[PDB]
Amino acid sequence: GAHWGYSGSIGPEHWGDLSPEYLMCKIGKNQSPIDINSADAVKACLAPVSVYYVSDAKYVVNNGHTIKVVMGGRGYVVVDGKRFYLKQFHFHAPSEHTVNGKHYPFEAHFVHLDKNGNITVLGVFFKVGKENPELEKVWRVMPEEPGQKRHLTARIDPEKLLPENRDYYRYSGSLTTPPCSEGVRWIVFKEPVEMSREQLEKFRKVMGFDNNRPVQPLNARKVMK
Amino acid sequence: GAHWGYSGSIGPEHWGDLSPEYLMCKIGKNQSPIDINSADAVKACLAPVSVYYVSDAKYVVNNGHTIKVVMGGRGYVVVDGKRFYLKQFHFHAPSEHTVNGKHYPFEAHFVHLDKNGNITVLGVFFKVGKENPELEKVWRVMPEEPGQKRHLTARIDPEKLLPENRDYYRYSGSLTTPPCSEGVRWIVFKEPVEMSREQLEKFRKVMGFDNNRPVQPLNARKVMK
Amino acid sequence: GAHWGYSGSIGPEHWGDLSPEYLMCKIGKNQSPIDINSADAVKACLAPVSVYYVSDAKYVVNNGHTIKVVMGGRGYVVVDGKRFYLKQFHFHAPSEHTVNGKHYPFEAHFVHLDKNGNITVLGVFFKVGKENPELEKVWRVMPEEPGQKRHLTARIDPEKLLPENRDYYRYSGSLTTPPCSEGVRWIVFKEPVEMSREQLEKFRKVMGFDNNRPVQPLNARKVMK
Amino acid sequence: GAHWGYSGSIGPEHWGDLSPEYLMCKIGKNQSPIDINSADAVKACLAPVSVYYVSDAKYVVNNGHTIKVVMGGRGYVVVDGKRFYLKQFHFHAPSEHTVNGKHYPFEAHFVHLDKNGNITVLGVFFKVGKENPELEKVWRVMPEEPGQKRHLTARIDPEKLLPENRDYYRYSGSLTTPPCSEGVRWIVFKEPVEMSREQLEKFRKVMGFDNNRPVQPLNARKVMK
Ligand SMILES: [Cl-]
Ligand SMILES: [Cl-]
Ligand SMILES: [Cl-]
Ligand SMILES: [Cl-]
Ligand SMILES: [Zn+2]
Ligand SMILES: [Zn+2]
Ligand SMILES: [Zn+2]
Ligand SMILES: [Zn+2]
Repeated sequence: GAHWGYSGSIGPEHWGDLSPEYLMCKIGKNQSPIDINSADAVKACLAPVSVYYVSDAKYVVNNGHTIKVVMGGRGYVVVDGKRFYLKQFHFHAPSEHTVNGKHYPFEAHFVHLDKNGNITVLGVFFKVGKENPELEKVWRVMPEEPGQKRHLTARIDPEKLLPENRDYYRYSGSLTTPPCSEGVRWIVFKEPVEMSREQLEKFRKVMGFDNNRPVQPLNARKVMK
Repeated sequence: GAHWGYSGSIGPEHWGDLSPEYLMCKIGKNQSPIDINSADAVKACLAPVSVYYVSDAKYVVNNGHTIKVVMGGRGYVVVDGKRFYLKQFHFHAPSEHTVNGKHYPFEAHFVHLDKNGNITVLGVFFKVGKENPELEKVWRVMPEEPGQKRHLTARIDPEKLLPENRDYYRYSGSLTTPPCSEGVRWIVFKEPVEMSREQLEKFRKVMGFDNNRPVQPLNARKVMK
Repeated sequence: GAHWGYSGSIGPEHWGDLSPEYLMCKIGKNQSPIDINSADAVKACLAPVSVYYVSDAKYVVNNGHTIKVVMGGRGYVVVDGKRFYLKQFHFHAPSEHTVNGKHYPFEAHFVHLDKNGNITVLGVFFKVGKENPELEKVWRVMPEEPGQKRHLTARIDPEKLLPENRDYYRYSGSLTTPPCSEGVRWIVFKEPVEMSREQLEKFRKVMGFDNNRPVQPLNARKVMK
Repeated sequence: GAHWGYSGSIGPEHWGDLSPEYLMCKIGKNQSPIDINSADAVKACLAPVSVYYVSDAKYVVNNGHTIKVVMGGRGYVVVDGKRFYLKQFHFHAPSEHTVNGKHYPFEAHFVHLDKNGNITVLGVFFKVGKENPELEKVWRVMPEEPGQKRHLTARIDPEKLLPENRDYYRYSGSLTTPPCSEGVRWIVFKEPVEMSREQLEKFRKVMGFDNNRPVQPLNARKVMK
């Protein structure tokens, strides 16, 4: 595609103009992320989302837009009675989703594809508190420059990054980075996980800028809770 | 825009190719109508949709695609705490939405726009049974040829066309005719209304072809029930 | 206990004074049956009630109060993660429970006890329609005298008496006959099943009288739907 | 009635035998308080409980069992479309209700009666934190002897003791003190409010003992959340 970023002429408000592939960024009515609030959410009988992850990390990469751990694709979650395989997880500071108009300092996205290429993203909010042992396995080898990949020595257990309480918000949205494709199932856990001040600072300094897309209009959607 | 229809080179499967304005018909992942079934629906605490219609019909038109009653825009429903004003209502045979993979013989759409142009459509299924007195007010002056408009003499009470039980399915979808714009709130009443064999036959003969868009993939969406 | 019936000083309105063990039947605040209506019901995320019945019927008995099929106690239903074993099932005409104040012609009750003696009743409504083959297995050998037991010449499959759709109403209730004991789990299925008019007529004649207790005050309860 | 307390032959475990009017306190199947946990709670479309209190406090009383503020009965809450009038409110340390088996340091009860004598209690949990100004209005004039009543020198606004978020748990329950009467509507608010450690300490010292009844068997009930 074409070069995109978070500020200036290539920032989020301009993404739809940068490449024909990115049209959804501007024409889409079901875009992500969103604000999750009292007026837009509705109590619903949402199925438990069961997690069956494995330790098949390949590497960690700094791609200039995030820090991402690329997985082998063997582990999966179950959504809508189907297996969605974990391909990668990556991070944003501050959070992309907001709750009652407020950001969390950090948000992790676990990106899954089913047999037919349909996408489900699990979102986990982080608050500052105790050091996160699982996050540290990745952080201790975080690539400091864009384009760098590092082989991970410790075994990665992505399940340990999820909250203990697995209650979630669900809505139909989009990828939050170009091409901002729609038909994406979002599963955003209600309970935040903790990370240390130091862990958050390390990520923010390595990135050097906020890498969150602004929240998008809910339009016709309800968020299920 | 450009000429579209329900068969041949201008049929629904081709709409997205007929005009630049119609791109959503083919790129959209949140399209209407849909099948409403057990696997795609979820029990939700949906707000009552209150109806405050008035008798401000202007005329009935056969536009070659449907029979439509154009309203003045004074009456409204309340959805998401906002007034959506009734602009027009019109009809499809067989139904556009299906339930458990099955059509109803007929479906009415009541099209509403809020202050900012956002669209809400209320859908009402009809089954064959007793003659519908309210429908007859329109049917007795139904324009038989495309492009014809008739002034309505009887006072139209669109509320009398809704089911007595106002429980509904809700989802985020699209217009079912070009340009198939998304961000449309759908409110599809669960209980069907009755019309006579004769009323259904009259509509179908005047139209001369089935004017339903095929059901579209649910993709990331849940239907709320 | 004591003695009881459906008319006069032994009818439902009097049961409560006929014994100190027939107490709850006046001091009780959680009695059955009830009217199930819009005002008293709340949409709730009710777990599916799974049914695992076996053909262990022992005998069919006319005990003067109903026509009853006594089971071996091996089949069971799962409610609140616990197994409740089918001890017996029996019949009422007209229905004991009402929906929106209206009776069904006929109601079947399936009575279950867990390991610790706790009771669950499943209720099934019947409407007049096509002859019920499973019911006919019992009808063709229906006993006619208070105290008379008869042997079943056919294999009884009680699950075949249940509706195909297993959605249900639930509340904390009572036995509908003295000692009108409380703490009964009630699972009343929404979809009625069909029996012949001839089938209904036979039960009503053999019974000779209406064997349904009038509906009881809901009090502090909600019905879950 | 009779006589009761929180230790020995007058403690909660014995109340049930101390009078024939203290009966339900052993034969009852619907008692309070209860543990509110994942297994016993079901997501449900609960109506908002609207609160319309007025400042009609008459006196604060130490009746040996609690510290109680008696109200004129003019303020009310709306439950099931009916008005339930605030007669009195009072306090427990530690909390009577538990959430997932864990006590809060403190619980407030607000006791309401409708026109026909039916009871609703609203429950509010307190955690240790910043000093509670509304609570302090009552504390600064707290009476210290069983039977002692004192006059309030400040205007009492009981609604200021409620959490800002009014989401709640609901069940069909009992009084938590003899005659432990059933058919009580329980509305227990989810969000706790803050009091000072000094505030908690005073109540605990003035009381001298734990005045919370142990949690009771859920039986056939579900808690709605
Ligand atoms: Cl779901
Ligand atoms: Cl809603
Ligand atoms: Cl349940
Ligand atoms: Cl409610
Ligand atoms: Zn992301
Ligand atoms: Zn239409
Ligand atoms: Zn029965
Ligand atoms: Zn209390």
